[PDB]
Amino acid sequence: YGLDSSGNLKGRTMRYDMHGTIKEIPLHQVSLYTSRPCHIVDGHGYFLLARCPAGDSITMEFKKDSVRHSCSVPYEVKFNPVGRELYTHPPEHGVEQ
Amino acid sequence: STEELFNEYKLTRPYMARCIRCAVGSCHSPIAIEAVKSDGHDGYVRLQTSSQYGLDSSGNLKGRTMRYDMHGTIKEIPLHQVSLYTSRPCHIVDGHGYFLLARCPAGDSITMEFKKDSVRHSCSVPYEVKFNPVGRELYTHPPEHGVEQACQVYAHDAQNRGAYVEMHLPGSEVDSSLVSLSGSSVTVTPPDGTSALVECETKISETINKTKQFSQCTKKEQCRAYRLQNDKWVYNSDKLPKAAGATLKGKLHVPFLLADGKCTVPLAPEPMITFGFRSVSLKLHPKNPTYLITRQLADEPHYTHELISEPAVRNFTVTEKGWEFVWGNHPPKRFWAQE
Amino acid sequence: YLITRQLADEPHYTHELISEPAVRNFTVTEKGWEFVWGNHPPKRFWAQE
Amino acid sequence: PAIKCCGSQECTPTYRPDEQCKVFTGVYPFMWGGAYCFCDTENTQVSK
Amino acid sequence: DIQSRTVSSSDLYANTNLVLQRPKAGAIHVPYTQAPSGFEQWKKDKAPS
Amino acid sequence: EHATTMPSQAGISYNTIVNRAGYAPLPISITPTKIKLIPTVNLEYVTCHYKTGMDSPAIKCCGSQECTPTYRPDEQCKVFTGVYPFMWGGAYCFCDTENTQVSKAYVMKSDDCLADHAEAYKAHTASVQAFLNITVGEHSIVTTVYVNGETPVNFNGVKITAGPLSTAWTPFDRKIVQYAGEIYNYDFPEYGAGQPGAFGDIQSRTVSSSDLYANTNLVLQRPKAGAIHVPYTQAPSGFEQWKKDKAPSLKFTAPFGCEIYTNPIRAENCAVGSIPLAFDIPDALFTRVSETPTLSAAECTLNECVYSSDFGGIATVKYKSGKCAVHVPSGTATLKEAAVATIHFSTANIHPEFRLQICTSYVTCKGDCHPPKDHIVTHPQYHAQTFT
Amino acid sequence: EVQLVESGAGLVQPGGSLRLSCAASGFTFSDSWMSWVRQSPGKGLEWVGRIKGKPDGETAAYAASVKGRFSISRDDSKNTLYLQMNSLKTEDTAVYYCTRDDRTSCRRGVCYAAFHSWGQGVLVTVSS
Amino acid sequence: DIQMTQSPSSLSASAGDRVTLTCRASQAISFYLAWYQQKPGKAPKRLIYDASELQGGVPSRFSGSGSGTDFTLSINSLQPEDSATYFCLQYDSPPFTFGPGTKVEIK
Repeated sequence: YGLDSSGNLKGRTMRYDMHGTIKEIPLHQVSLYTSRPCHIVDGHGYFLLARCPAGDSITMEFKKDSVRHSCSVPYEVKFNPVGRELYTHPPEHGVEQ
Repeated sequence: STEELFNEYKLTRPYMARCIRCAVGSCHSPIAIEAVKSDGHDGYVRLQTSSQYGLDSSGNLKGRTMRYDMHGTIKEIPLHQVSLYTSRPCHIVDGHGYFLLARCPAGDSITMEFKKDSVRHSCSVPYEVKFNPVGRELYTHPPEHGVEQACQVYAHDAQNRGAYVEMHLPGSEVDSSLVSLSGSSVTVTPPDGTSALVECETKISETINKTKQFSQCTKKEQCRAYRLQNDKWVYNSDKLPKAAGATLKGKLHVPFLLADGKCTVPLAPEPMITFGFRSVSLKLHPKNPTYLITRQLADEPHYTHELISEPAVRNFTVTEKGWEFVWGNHPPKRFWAQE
Repeated sequence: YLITRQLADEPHYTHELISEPAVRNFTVTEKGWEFVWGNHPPKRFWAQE
Repeated sequence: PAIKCCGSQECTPTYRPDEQCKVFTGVYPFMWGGAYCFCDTENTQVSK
Repeated sequence: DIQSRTVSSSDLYANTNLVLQRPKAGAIHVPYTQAPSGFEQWKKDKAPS
Repeated sequence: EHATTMPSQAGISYNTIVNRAGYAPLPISITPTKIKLIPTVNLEYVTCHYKTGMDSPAIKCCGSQECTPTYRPDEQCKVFTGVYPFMWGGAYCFCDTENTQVSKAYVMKSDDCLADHAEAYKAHTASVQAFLNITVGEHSIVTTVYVNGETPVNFNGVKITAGPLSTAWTPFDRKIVQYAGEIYNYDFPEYGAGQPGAFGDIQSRTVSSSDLYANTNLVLQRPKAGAIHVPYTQAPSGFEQWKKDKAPSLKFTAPFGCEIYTNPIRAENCAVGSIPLAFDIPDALFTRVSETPTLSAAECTLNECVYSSDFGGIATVKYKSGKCAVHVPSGTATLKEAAVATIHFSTANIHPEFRLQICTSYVTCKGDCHPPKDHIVTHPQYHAQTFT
Repeated sequence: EVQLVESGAGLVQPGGSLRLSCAASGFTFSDSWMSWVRQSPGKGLEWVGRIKGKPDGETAAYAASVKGRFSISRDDSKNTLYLQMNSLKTEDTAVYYCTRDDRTSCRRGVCYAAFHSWGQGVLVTVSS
Repeated sequence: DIQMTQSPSSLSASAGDRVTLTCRASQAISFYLAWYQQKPGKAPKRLIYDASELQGGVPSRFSGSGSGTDFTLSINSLQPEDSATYFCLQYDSPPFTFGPGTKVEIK
């Protein structure tokens, strides 16, 4: 995440090998979810940051005009809130910890 | 027709307001959810948003299109490109004014989003959406068949039943794009038609229309430009500022209110009743969870109210006086003994 | 989370996840009593005769 | 909210149900068009 | 928590423990902390009719 | 050499007198604002999650292979026979039998192990400390004393060997854990007894170390037919489990009103224990015989009386005109000030019989206090009780 | 900068009548809680009085020691805060300060206002 | 009448240090405390109002924190323009009582 098919730098694209050859997708077309959808923040190297909720798996997916490449994995995503109040989604206001 | 209930909304305009999880961090989104309401029964809920509905970019009547603000200018899209999810996808039913009737399921939070050219606008608020079933049998998705009981639901009507929200001025809105640096001065560049207020640091000015250059100001981090519309009116939002003088310039009728009507609730299987001497053995085979509501028809009724969700066998006693039995949304059933 | 102790040798600590509207009748000696409720600051109470 | 830049404000009663009011000082807020006031301190906000 | 004489009245007794709070630095919002709807709680856990 | 003993408690002014011939009494007023307990702490190890390092497979085609014990944490290596792996561009071999796949798995620590890591500790030999507004003759200087005996202060003539503390109490046990700004008490295993499942699945002597002990019950398993993968079945991380199964640390569970803090490890304001002192006061700070005024007649009057925590009392006297030193011998009246008109005091007695004392002599004061008004308060008792 | 100027002080025949005035400028006058304070030798600051605004009725709360003797009577025709002190004692003398009281929280109607601004102060000399 | 105590009464120090001050109250006043300041022969000055909201014009090294009966006034940096008497004000219930004062001096 963060490069082209020729190695020159580029912001929000992902490169990937299809059957021998590198391609590109812009990151605004690459979706992922756990239980309800995530929201990709940034990507760099192999690694991808995301803003995902709690769930039992992650499925990340894209398309290239006729195909639907998905990949689902049973890795647990935890929502570990801060403080002595247990939220599943943060508030519009409160205090800082 | 559908014109008499827009004789007040046309004099409005949508606004931009903060929310905490937009798509990357907190942002001034244009689909801010000022409020969410799910006191109705069967998944229908009501979203008070910043965007408008049923109007176009200028006010003229358009059907099923949402109308939002973007950094000063009003833009528009259709409705079929908007999507909102609580935990599963919702299904927009209709829109009117600041308000939107949807059919959402139960969730912790509600997210609303769309895409214009390449960006992904989204706003997520932690407002619990409540699926509130009708009846004694507690369902999650209403049934193909059953019996029609009473219900209160957020209606599709946009008429004026008698509810109202406020509508008053917007506060002067800041715009750092108007101000620039021309090498040595500070250049204020208002848009054609409206005026701009300039607070620098000293001066307080009211420029009508002029690409004005100010001395005594090296950098543009000092000066601030406020857009002056003072023509279209807004809801008393907690995420816009408040103008000075009066700020109460009309009322706006609240659509899609809670109206009474009829809703299908499911019937359970008919239980197997084995008769015995002063005894009734109920073999209860449910499908969804169901209430068991029973009493004796004497001075001391011995009221029983138990939720049942697995195959139960319940043996009750029946005197000469009687015994009432209510399994779910079935009607009452009474029994009496004899010697 | 409701987080309560006493400011004596035997604090008699309670850690209770309240999720519904509850009512709680504690005891408060001359030595002390603490009260922490969610992300608030700790309150601290004593009893005079 | 009524935000006053580099000055002060006074609340006022409006005899509504449970009418809380509070004036605040030390706010440096954002709108879409960047910051609203410029003085770091001396800003004011009203919550009713 | 909300007491109105008739549905068409103008006055209403409202004790919800509405307590304003400090807003987050860099935001225009009117935060509050109050008690939830007693009508809703009653509507959850009420004796059967 | 004046000797005394004080209650260890914040915000409690202690006011004492030195009665000796020739010269007058001296009001010594002390106001400890912070009483701290910093222990000696040796780091034993740190621990975070782990990252199951699975070095890549060697797939031998129609041949065999033999393992190689590379010394890495929780190393586990094993040879599987009879595989037929697929890849995207088809199969990997032409000999169905006689293939081989050598798996190798190890346990290196999380890359986030600089911010999310609990550091364990052995603790012992507490060291107590205090910040005092000592006052010996209008000297309201502030200073610090390590209550250990031979740790003297010396400001003006008098030397004060505050020490010891009358109890070796700590809320901190021998074994301690630090995490997230909170100090739990937990019997962590030592460096090597780290059982799988719990605290100690990973043990690194420090944070930037290179030596790691890993016992995670790691056991490889066979790869499915037509797949290249190094599977396993390991004990879950005991760090996340400790987090899911913890009691709140000590700020919420410690007795004697301790307030625990973490830079460095301390427990302040632990309202317990008596602190002795020892005052070697010189003769230069005493002057009475004709210097402090005497021979007055201002005997006693009471104005308000309530047996409350706060200074629930107002008594007045009707009177040279110099500064005297007031003190009650008994505990039935805790005077606010220590010198002089009216006084202010606290008491637990319904009918006080306190003899107010001037440097000249003592006067009797009697009254009847009322009850207090509100019976929960936010300040501890400024007075100790008495039988009746 | 709110402007406030004390006036009308000096020497008195004690046990009698006297007047002080504060000629204000710098705020909305007829919607302004205003007050007085006095500072004594050897004794700190005592609140004397607070007057309310025309949306409350120009009411005036006082202190203990001054009920019926000190009376506040403003007027909107001229922005000026009066205090007509009567039956002067020997402790009433003190350096007076006219002050403005900005309301900062209205909790259930009844509001609460501190002392924001101050005058330069003036000396009242009660002796003989 | 809510008899206060403006304690301490002598808390001198030197430059760059940190100092605190207390104005404790009998009855429970929610947050309506105002820490003020006074100088030689000049008028006072509102420093902090509502115990958590610094007045417009006051340098940020002053700070407020407290509620009920116990309050604070933390000076993060005592520069030598702070030779003054500091007061405290109560405006929840008449009479509007102050503490006596604390005479913060320097050398």
